[PDB]
Amino acid sequence: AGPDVFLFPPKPKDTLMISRTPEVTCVVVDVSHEDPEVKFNWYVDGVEVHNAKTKPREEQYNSTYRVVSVLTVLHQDWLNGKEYKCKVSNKALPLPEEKTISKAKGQPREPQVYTLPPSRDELTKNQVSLTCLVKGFYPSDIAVEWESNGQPENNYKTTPPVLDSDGSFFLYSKLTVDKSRWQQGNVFSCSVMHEALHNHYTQKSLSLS
Amino acid sequence: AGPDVFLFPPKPKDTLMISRTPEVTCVVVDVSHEDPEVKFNWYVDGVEVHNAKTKPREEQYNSTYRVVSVLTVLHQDWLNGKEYKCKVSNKALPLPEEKTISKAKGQPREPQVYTLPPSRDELTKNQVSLTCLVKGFYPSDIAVEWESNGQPENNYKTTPPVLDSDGSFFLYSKLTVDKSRWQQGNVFSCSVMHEALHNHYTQKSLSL
Amino acid sequence: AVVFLEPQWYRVLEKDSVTLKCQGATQWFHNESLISSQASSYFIDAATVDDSGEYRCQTQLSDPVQLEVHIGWLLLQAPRWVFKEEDPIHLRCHSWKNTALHKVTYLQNGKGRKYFHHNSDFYIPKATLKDSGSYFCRGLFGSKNVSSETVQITITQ
Ligand SMILES: *[C@@H]1O[C@H](CO[C@H]2O[C@@H](C)[C@@H](O)[C@@H](O)[C@@H]2O)[C@@H](O[C@@H]2O[C@H](CO)[C@@H](O[C@@H]3O[C@H](CO[C@H]4O[C@H](CO)[C@@H](O)[C@H](O)[C@@H]4O[C@@H]4O[C@H](CO)[C@@H](O[C@@H]5O[C@H](CO)[C@H](O)[C@H](O)[C@H]5O)[C@H](O)[C@H]4NC(C)=O)[C@@H](O)[C@H](O[C@H]4O[C@H](CO)[C@@H](O)[C@H](O)[C@@H]4O[C@@H]4O[C@H](CO)[C@@H](O)[C@H](O)[C@H]4NC(C)=O)[C@@H]3O)[C@H](O)[C@H]2NC(C)=O)[C@H](O)[C@H]1NC(C)=O
Ligand SMILES: *[C@@H]1O[C@H](CO)[C@@H](O[C@@H]2O[C@H](CO)[C@@H](O[C@@H]3O[C@H](CO[C@H]4O[C@H](CO)[C@@H](O)[C@H](O)[C@@H]4O[C@@H]4O[C@H](CO)[C@@H](O[C@@H]5O[C@H](CO)[C@H](O)[C@H](O)[C@H]5O)[C@H](O)[C@H]4NC(C)=O)[C@@H](O)[C@H](O[C@H]4O[C@H](CO)[C@@H](O)[C@H](O)[C@@H]4O[C@@H]4O[C@H](CO)[C@@H](O)[C@H](O)[C@H]4NC(C)=O)[C@@H]3O)[C@H](O)[C@H]2NC(C)=O)[C@H](O)[C@H]1NC(C)=O
Ligand SMILES: *[C@@H]1O[C@H](CO)[C@@H](O)[C@H](O)[C@H]1NC(C)=O
Ligand SMILES: *[C@@H]1O[C@H](CO)[C@@H](O)[C@H](O)[C@H]1NC(C)=O
Repeated sequence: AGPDVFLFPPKPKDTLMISRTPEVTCVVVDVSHEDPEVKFNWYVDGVEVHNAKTKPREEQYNSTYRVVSVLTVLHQDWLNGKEYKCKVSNKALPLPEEKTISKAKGQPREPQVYTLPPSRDELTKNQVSLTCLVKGFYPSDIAVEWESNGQPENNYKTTPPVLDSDGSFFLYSKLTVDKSRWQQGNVFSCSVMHEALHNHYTQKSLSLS
Repeated sequence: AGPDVFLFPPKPKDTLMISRTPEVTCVVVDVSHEDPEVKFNWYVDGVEVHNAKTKPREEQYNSTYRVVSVLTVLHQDWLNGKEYKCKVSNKALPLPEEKTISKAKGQPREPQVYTLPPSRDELTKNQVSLTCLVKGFYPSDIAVEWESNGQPENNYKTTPPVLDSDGSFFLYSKLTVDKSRWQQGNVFSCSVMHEALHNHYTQKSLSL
Repeated sequence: AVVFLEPQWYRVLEKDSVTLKCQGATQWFHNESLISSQASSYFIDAATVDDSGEYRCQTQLSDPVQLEVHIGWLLLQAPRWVFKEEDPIHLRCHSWKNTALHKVTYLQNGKGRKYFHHNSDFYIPKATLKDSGSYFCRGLFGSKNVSSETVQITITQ
C-alpha cells in the first residue's frame, strides 16, 4: 500500500576518510496528498537518536510526494558494525515501516593493488589504456580513483567488484589517455581507499620505466 | 492474480558459434494448483511457429507450479534482431500474457582485445594474475575464455560488461596461475567470441 | 422510453455485472433479437464479448444504447469522451472482478495527473482545455503492474 521505504548507506569514501562526513539516507516514495505527512524515527543499535534533518516533500512527476530523512553517522560507528534503523509512521501505513541497514559482516582483508601498462598491441591506436587491478579485499565496499601529477583524471571507468574464487573481491579500473601523453613518460597514479589499509589509503604509480 | 512470465534470451556462445543450439526460454511462474493448465503460443517477427517444446511442469516449493517452454532459434534469426514473442494463455489471467525479447538494437562494434601480464609487484607472490582486456564492443553480449597451449584453464573470473564513456562496452578477465608457469614459461591465450569479429572469434596470447 | 444502464458505464470488462432498466411513465432486443426477459428490467450475470452491440426496449406503452465488453485488467470508465469547459469529468480505473487495486495512477499524454493509495475515482472538478488528450489508468493487481486500454478525451467550444 505504501509508502515504500528504502534506506541507503554511506559512500565508502566518506566513511574511510576523516575529512568527510558520511550519512545514511532514508528515502520514502509513493505518498499521496490525502496522506502526505511523514514521521521519522531513527535508531542506532536500537537506541533512538535525534539529529536527522528531514527534507521537504518534493512532489514528483507522477502525482506523488517524495520525502527524505538523512542521518549523520560517525566513522568509527559505521565501521564498527552498528545497525541503523529507520521507522516511518504515516496515516496510510497501518504499522510503521522499519528498514534497517548495517555494514557488511566479515573479517576485512587488505587489498593488493597493481598497476598495469598498455599492451604493445594497443600503441597502434590513438589512445592507450591504463589498468589498475585491485584484488583481495573484503567487503565489496571500496573507492578507486585516478590522478595525473595532482589533478583527478576524468577518463576512467571501474568494473563493479567481482567475487573471487577465494572469497575476496576484485575490480579493474581502466584509465584512458592519449598515447602522446604516454610516451613522454608522465606519471599516473591509481588511488585506493578501503577499510583494510593503513590510513585507509594506498597509492600505486604507473609511468614508463 | 497470476501467474507471471519471464522470457529469457540465448547465451551468446549458442548464437555466435554455429555448432551449438541457441534458444529463448519462456518460463511461466506462479501457476496455481487451481489453474495449472498453461498454453503457449510462439511468434517470430509476428509470425507463429510450433517448433517449441513445452517441458514437464515442475512443482515448486511455495506450493505453486512452474512451467517452461523453449523455442529453438536459427542462428542468424537473432543476430538479425527478430523479435521473439511468447503468449501464455491461462484462466487466472483475463488476457493471455505476451512477453517479447530481441537483440540489442544498435550498430555492432569490433571488440579490441589486449593481454596484460602481471605487475612487477605481483611476481613477489605465490600466484600471479594474467589479464585479458576486452574493450570497445557493442552489443553487451560477449564470451571470454582462457586456455593453456590450447587446452582450457580453470582459474579465472570475469568482470561484468561496463558501459564505456564512448558508447562502447568493456570488461576484464582475470586468469590466475601459480608463479612458476608464468616463468615456465608457458603461453596462455584469452579467447573472445563476438558478433563483430571474423568468424566470431579471436585470440590473444601471453608469454614472457 | 429510454433504456437506462446501472452502473451506467457503457464500457465494461468481462465478469462484470450489468443491468438494463427500461423506463416508462416489457419486451427487449439485443442486436435486433428478442431478449428472453419480460420483466421491467433485464440482468447480465457476467459480461462476455457476446453481449456487445445495440440494446433496445419496448414497454407495452427505443433508440439504441451501446455496450462494449472489453477484456483485460483495467478499464477506464467515463460517461462520455467529450465535454465542454467547466464540466465535471469523472474517470474510474475499473479492475477485473472489482479486484483490490493499490497505488493507482491516472495519466494523460503519458503523464501522471493524479495518484492514490487505493482504487479511487478521478475527478477533474471543472474541465479546462489543457485537459483533453490521451488517457489510461494503471495500478497493482496482486503483485502485477497493469494498465488500462487508452481513451481519447476532447473538450470543445
Ligand atoms: C513515481 O515516481 C517515483 C520517482 O520517479 C522517478 O525516478 C525514476 C522512475 C525516473 O525515471 C523518473 O520517473 C523519476 O526520476 C518512483 O519512485 C521510485 O520507486 C522505485 C520502486 O520502489 C524505487 O526503486 C528502488 O531503487 C533503489 C535504489 O535507489 C537508488 O538508485 C535509484 C536509481 O538510480 C535512485 O533514483 C535513488 O535515488 C537511489 O540512489 C541512491 O540514493 C542515495 C540517497 O540519496 C544516495 O546516497 C547518499 O548520497 C549522498 C549524496 O549527497 C551521500 O553520499 C550519502 O552519504 C549517501 O548515503 C546514493 O548516492 C544513490 N545511489 C545511486 C547509485 O544513485 C533499489 O535499491 C530498490 O531495489 C530493491 O527493491 C526492489 C523492489 O522494490 C527489488 O526488485 C530489488 O531487487 C531491490 O531489492 C532488495 O534487493 C536487495 C538485493 O537485490 C536486498 O539486499 C534487499 O533486502 C531487498 N529489499 C527489499 C525491500 O526488497 C528499488 O528498486 C526508485 O528508487 C524510486 N525513484 C526515486 C527517484 O525515488 C515511484 O515508483 C513512482 N510511482 C509510481 C506509482 O509509478
Ligand atoms: C514461488 O517460488 C518460485 C520458485 O523458485 C518463485 O519463482 C521465481 O519468481 C521470481 C519473481 O517473483 C523470478 O524472478 C525473476 O528472475 C529473473 C531472472 O531469473 C533467472 O535468474 C535467476 C537467478 O537470479 C534464476 O533463479 C532463475 O531461474 C532464472 O535463471 C535463468 O533461467 C533461464 C531459463 O531457464 C536460463 O537461460 C537458459 O540457460 C541455459 C543454460 O542451461 C542456456 O544457456 C539457454 O540458452 C538459456 O536460454 C538462464 O541462464 C538463467 N539465468 C541465470 C542467471 O541462472 C529476473 O530477470 C526477473 O527480473 C525482472 O523482472 C523484475 C520484476 O519482477 C524487475 O524488477 C527486473 O528489473 C527484471 O525486469 C527485466 O529487466 C530487464 C533489464 O535488465 C528487461 O530487459 C526485462 O524486460 C525485464 N523483465 C521484466 C519481465 O520486467 C525476476 O527477478 C524467479 O526467476 C522465479 N524463480 C524461478 C526458478 O523461475 C515464485 O516467485 C514464488 N512465488 C511466491 C508467491 O512466493
Ligand atoms: C451481437 O453483436 C455483437 C457485435 O456488435 C457480437 O459481439 C455479439 O456476439 C452478438 N450477439 C448476438 C447474440 O448476436
Ligand atoms: C508501474 O509500472 C510502471 C512501468 O512503466 C512504472 O512506471 C510504475 O512505477 C509502476 N508502479 C505502479 C504502482 O504503477
